[PDB]
Amino acid sequence: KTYSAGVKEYRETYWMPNYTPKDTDILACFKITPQPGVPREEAAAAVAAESSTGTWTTVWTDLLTDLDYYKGRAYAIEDVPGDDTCFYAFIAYPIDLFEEGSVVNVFTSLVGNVFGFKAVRALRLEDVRFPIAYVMTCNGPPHGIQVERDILNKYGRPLLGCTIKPKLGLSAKNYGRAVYECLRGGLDFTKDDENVNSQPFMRWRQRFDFVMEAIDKAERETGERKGHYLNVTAPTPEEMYKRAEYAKEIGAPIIMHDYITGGFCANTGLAQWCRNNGVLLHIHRAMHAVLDRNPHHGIHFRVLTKILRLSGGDHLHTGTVVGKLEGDRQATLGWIDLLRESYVKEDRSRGIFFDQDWGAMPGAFAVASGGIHVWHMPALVTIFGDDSVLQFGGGTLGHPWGNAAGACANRVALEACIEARNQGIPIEKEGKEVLTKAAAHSPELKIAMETWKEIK
Amino acid sequence: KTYSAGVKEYRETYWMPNYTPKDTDILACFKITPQPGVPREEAAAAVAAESSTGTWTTVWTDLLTDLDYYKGRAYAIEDVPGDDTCFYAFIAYPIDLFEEGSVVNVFTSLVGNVFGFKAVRALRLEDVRFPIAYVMTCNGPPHGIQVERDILNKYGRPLLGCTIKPKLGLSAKNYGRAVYECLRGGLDFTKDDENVNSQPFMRWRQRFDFVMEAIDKAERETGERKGHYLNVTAPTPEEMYKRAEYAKEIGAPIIMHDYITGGFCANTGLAQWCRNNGVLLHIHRAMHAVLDRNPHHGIHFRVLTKILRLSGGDHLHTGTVVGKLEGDRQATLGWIDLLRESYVKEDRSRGIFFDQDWGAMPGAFAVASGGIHVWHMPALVTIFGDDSVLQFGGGTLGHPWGNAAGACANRVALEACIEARNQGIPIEKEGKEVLTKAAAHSPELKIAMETWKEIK
Amino acid sequence: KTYSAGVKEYRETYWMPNYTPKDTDILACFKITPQPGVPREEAAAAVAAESSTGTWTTVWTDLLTDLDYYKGRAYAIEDVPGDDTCFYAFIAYPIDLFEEGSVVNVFTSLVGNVFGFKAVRALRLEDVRFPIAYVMTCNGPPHGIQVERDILNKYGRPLLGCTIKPKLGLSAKNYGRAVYECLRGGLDFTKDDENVNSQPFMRWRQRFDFVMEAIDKAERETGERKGH
Amino acid sequence: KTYSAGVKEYRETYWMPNYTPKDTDILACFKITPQPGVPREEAAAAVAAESSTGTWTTVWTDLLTDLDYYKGRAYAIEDVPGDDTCFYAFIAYPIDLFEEGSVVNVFTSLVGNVFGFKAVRALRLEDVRFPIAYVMTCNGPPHGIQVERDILNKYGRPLLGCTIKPKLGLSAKNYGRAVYECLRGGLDFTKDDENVNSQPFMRWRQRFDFVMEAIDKAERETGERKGHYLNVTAPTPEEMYKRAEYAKEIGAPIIMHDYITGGFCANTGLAQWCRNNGVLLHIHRAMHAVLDRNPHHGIHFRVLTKILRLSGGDHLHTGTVVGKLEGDRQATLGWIDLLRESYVKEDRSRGIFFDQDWGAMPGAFAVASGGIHVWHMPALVTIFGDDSVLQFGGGTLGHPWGNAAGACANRVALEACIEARNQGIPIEKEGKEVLTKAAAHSPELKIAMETWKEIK
Amino acid sequence: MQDYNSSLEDVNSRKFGTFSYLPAMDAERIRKQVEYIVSKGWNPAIEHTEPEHAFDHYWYMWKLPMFGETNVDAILKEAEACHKAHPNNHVRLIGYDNYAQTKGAEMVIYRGK
Amino acid sequence: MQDYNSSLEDVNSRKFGTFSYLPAMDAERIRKQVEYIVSKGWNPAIEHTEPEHAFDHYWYMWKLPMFGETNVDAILKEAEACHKAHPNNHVRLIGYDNYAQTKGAEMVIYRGK
Repeated sequence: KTYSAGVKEYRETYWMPNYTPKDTDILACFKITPQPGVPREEAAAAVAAESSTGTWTTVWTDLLTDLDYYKGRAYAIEDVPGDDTCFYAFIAYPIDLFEEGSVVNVFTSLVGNVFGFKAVRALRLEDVRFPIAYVMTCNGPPHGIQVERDILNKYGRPLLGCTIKPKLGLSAKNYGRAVYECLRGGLDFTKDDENVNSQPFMRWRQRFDFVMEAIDKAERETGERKGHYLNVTAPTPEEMYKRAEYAKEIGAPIIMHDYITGGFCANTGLAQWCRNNGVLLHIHRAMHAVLDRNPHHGIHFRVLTKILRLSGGDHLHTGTVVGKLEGDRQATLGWIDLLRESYVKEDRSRGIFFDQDWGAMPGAFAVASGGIHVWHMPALVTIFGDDSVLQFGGGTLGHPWGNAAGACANRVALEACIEARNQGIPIEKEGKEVLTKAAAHSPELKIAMETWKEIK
Repeated sequence: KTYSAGVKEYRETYWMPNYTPKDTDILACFKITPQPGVPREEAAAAVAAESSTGTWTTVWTDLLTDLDYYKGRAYAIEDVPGDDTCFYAFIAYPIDLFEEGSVVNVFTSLVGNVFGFKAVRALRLEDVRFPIAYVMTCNGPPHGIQVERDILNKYGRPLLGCTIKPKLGLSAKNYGRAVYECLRGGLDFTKDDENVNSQPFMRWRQRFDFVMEAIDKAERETGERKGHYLNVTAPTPEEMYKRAEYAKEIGAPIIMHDYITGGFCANTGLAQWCRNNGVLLHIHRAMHAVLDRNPHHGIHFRVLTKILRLSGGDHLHTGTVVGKLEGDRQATLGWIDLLRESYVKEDRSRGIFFDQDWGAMPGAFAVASGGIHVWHMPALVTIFGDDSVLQFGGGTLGHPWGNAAGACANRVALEACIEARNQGIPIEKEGKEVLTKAAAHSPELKIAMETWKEIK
Repeated sequence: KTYSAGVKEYRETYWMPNYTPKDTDILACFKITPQPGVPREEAAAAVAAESSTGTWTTVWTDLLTDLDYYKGRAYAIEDVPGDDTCFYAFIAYPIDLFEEGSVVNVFTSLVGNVFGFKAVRALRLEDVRFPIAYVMTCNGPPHGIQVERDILNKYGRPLLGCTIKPKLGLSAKNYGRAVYECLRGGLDFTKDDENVNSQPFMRWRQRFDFVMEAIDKAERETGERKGH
Repeated sequence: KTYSAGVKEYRETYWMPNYTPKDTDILACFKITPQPGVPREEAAAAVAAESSTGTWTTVWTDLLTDLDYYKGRAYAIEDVPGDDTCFYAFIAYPIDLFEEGSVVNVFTSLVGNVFGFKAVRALRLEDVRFPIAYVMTCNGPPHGIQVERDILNKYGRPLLGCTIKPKLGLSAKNYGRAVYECLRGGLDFTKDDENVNSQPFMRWRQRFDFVMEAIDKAERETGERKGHYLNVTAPTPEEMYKRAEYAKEIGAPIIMHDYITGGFCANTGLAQWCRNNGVLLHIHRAMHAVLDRNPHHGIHFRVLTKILRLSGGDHLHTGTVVGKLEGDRQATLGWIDLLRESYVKEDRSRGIFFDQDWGAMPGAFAVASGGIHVWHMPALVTIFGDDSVLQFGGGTLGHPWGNAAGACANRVALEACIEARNQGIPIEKEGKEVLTKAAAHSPELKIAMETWKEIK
Repeated sequence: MQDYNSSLEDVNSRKFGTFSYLPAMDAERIRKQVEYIVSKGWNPAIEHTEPEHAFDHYWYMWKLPMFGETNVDAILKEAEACHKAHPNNHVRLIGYDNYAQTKGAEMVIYRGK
Repeated sequence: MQDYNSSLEDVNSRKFGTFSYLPAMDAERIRKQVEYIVSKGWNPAIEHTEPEHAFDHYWYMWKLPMFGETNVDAILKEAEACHKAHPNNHVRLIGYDNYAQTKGAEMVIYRGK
């Protein structure tokens, strides 16, 4: 090949319909809404070129290397079931293109600039196939589900949590009092809100201290291990590590990080720190809806789920299925599987375009939260199963008798649902009677059921 | 005043049409596409509540604090000119809600969860008013425009850069050869691609070494100061700081970071490190289009511009205006002003909903890049002015005579445009004649003009 | 699935002739000289068992885990061309058995104890298949051939070296003089002998100093990059 | 003399039959199977030259130094009793040839290249005489037998250990449960398998934590000091030291290292670390059979025993005598003496070719392991004596009643054998009756004796 | 609106994991839990401990886990035997999941103290 | 198949070193151990401690070690005298090996508690 300056089309080089993906290739599925007049193959090849090695005009330095190997290539185009304004493009990238153990690098390469390319009206990254060879270069969850259950000595049920509310405004001691009441009521965890980092009304060191006081008192009172996700999200990595180190110093079993707003670099560093220091890592997905809500533009949350599992987290907020459509319900089940399972088979109904092998990388707890209460207990237990954390922020603090009673109501509802499920009862079909029979022995649960209306 | 459990509407507490924003309030403008049947005030109050202190059900802990003070409140609703499915909501947040000097915290609070709220079909954060009191708590650019010009000894013109292409695949020595040719041709800067971090074909230490060799040779040859944005974006903050430290050790004047994909925490830490170590910081905006492209959902790039200026960066990619709509042109000019000016007045035509005071916080260079070549020189010079960096990746390496000739062509075009502008010529109106008169004395510029088509 | 104490043969569990190696499996080829009277499959299965998860008597803790997955298994036996006293055994190990990026662990697992096992007269590890998934967990060469040539600015030919002799006995300055003469003559490299670490007649810091003095003089004299 | 270039024979310089070894010389015995046609003296001189200062052709730098002093010299040749294809060569090396306190250096010098020399068909290093002057430069065992007994408060009997089985596949908590059952049954020690370092199914920090939990519970339950050899063998010295430091941090009394596969450099560093930090060091001899099994090629295990004692270890696996030949029995007794005694006299029947003086350097525990059970207790007690560790991996976990019962059976068998030996009973002659009388009072021992066949 | 009734001094405030917030299990509920463990293919096991040491990671194992045991009556009789041998101890029923290497189920079936 | 029967609360679960897993020594067994100590040339000694402090490195020395003492009956009477003076204490018989500077033998001959 010789050097010929000038602009050329992307289709002849970056569109290879006969390419067979290698077992080490990173595969990406892009739902492309192309600019009118642009053929599908040209749009797919443009996405591949701009995401891997392409440039808008021919450069001679290309001939110093093996572009035939290093380039990303579109190898398949499919129709989107239903919508005809867009199409699925499947692109393969050689593993050599990426820094090992760097979700930052893979993410930057895939989504760095193609979303603003003028050849497409809209672009959505639907799925990414991380080959097992690349997966093994990533740290993954610091502990994972089984190690976490062993650490916490909690088995056979979902864990129960609660975000302390109001999200902001409480002093450290009042915050700790709320934490203590929740934990003594029967919750496994309490949680800092995502925007609780270190505010003038509650500086982080004071919050950490009083939270640990609350945890110790609740553990002594109940005889069960307790935790509180101390938010270490911080302006700088030095501050984040300082807060994590203090949490370790005072004996905190678990910390929390906002991996999208804090960033993947800080999150990966924190996950490695958590592995090195034996601290559980709860991951909050703040800002996810900016990326994943729009069905035609952005990054689907299953990609963010894979990224988080590789970057590292022992828990990940996965959203609640309650009130979702069948397609959304299936997609949620799919990304829960991606978060927790060792191997996830391709399932177009779930939006899983690729088989995802995780090898021995442990899964993370799926976290359900957001406007849920006791009446949601059956569905949640049916949907998430045991390896999940169910978080009742308002559902615990909004109890008419306070945090301890609300925590007890949530715990009784969960344990009743779990026992009924173990006995073979169809819990989602008849959740009302299971909850009512439980409430016959739990006044807290009875008044909780009266506080919030049935959902169906 | 009293505790009453149960769900209540957000409108009665979080909608205050008579509220006058304080000079220390953080103000946000949200373009809201509400769910059908939801009144505008309810949607605005829901956004305010979910972004500041609200919860889906009443919690007793609210009465332990002064909710009337700490809450965010919607104080105004306006119609979006044109589109009637959406409306502008203006929300005020007391400064106490946020950790000082933490764009991470402010960002998480504003965009953490409201974008997924069921009461809105779509949500776009259009603008944020950072009060000067909060601005002064942030580090801002490590050096800023004037300090950078003094360091580089470059005045009276935009700086010229070039991303080395192909984006991936070059060995460190070949990469350095390309860098050397570009820099010796007349460019001020060369640039790592956003996804060049440390790949198996070019490990970062080797790239840093050969880039510094190229920089030294070019500086000795031309007698002008040269730089190359060494990308320190890394899997972990420890790795990022290690690469930054090595860049400082070998005498690199400038480094680069992807502040969205790397994350705001890592970026703020790196900006403070750059201030502490006297290294210029170039900021690449990879993934910005995932957030800012959709006009009805996401975060407008002017918000990301303000966030970057607070977090810290000496350069920021602001996009090229060429090929944009008139509204897009005005929005781009507005966020360039937000990046560079000490005070930016409200201008609805530019989408600037709030006066933004930066005080003495220096501005950052606006960076123009993407598919530009010599024919774009007039427009760029007219649009960006002196305090900008114009980056010609393909426009330099795609020159038929190689990198040095392409760099010389770009430099001659820039200097001809600048001299003609200083002489009073209308450069954007008659750019062809200025470029042609320049090319009469520059064969490199002549053949560059022949290589790429004229742009109107 | 049930615990029964006592000694059992390795063949029924660790010999799986129908097993198809996975792309992530570590594969080993052992040339086994079996003890007389021991069948080939028992010898191969014994090597597989003792190297991965096996134990000489049944233990109840096996049933706390998934032995069917974690065990190493012999999946093929071949005749050694020529010699009939030995045979080739091919054994597959799941990647989960090993610490990532640890040649120490993989090496310890494969050769740690099977070479002294009573069931074999002699044992030679002939080859090991490291799956690409495991290879990517290892650091590998710090620079490699292409990076080194770029660092040294030497292309199109083999590099030339020379170990300084006598292996021991030279003072640091005399050592450096020998280094300088070699490098100035046209060699790219000189080399410490393997047993030159820090001896009473030449302490390492002195050797390092005079070697660098020699390297600098030779590089200035020849204009070519030199090393030791 | 003068410089004469060209190849010369090794015999005239490196063969000195009249040389009398100095008290500071390192002496080596090599069993040489020479290439046909090569005389014995030539082969011995070639081994001496290639191992000390020789080179294949005359070099002028030879005359810059006194190789009449520095060279290694063969000073004696003897016939191997029985086999006539090989002969013993005795070679003396001046102490100046070696770095002080470096088993790495001595080992590299002796075995670095002579084993591949073309003049010999096969070569076996049978024995090495370390002069006391060199011995005193080496750190030796961090604590040694007497200090270890004082630390553990265990006297008058061999210690009892047990490797946790299966070698791989257990989670950290299940691993710790097995450890706890073994230790509470009556064992002094449990042990990580040699290939248990940090696996995806059980990361090292989790294993360390749950092992320490088990140790604490067992010590509180039995009132006897307990330990578990935590394997710190790691990919890098930094990782090895990190794991050792964590073991010290959590109060682990003893750690373990594979000194051949981990390497002598790492092992010596770890032994010095153990001395500096008061942690016992158990040494596993994985890979020893690659070196020492072949009677005509390799390094005899008595040399490796001396090397380990110099490098440092409080325990060393010495193998089990049961099932060995009469010559192998004597060789095992000889290297046990080399491991434990202050002075070992030359004994050709044991393969001890040199008197070995250890001065005040303490001995290490001899560790017996591998397919042993209760029926082996008499022989073991007779062979190893008190200063030994008897490890029953399968013999404890393979008990029909579980780990605690198997540990109790092994402890009862050991204590019965020790009491009978103290009473003057010939234990190896009548071990069955001693064990039967003991089993009359120990159901665990009775069923253990029924589980595994009698050994005679 | 009532007080929650939990305190450090009240020994009834202590909880013991899953199903400890429900009424104490009777024979039929225990049998149903054993049936669930068997149906999952998990290995039944019995542990016990003195109530003061219930916080510990490791309880006392009652003999060995009944690996591969699918007879519900045998598991129930083993649990009853453990209860009789240690009447003052909490007795926990466990289903070991050997594939995940976790306890698929764990619950105190006999409350001590 | 029986439970091992060891627990934190059962005081009989505590062990006291060598020969504590055998039945308690009678007079004849103690004498044979004393004879063994003398036959080795070790120096007999008697220590004792309260059972709660049996884990300590240092027990109470009963007078001084009987250095160079070879009369078995004299050693036995010293051990018996310590037992009478402290009937609730464990009593240990020790053979000091002065050449190795270790305890060649150590065993509880009189169990307390």
